[PDB]
Amino acid sequence: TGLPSYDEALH
Amino acid sequence: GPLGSGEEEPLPPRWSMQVAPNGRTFFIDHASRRTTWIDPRNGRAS
Repeated sequence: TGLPSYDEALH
Repeated sequence: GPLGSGEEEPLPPRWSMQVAPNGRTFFIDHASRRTTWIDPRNGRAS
């Protein structure tokens, strides 16, 4: 699936 | 962000856009701190 919930995609 | 980057439909009041490892880009929701595969600016899968 994927879709990094607001928590991972914040680099 | 005219001129300086930003060559697409501006993200709504509380949204962003970042590419995931899955292979496709998603839409981050600032309103509730989340993400989705479908863009809110229109309502179609990235």
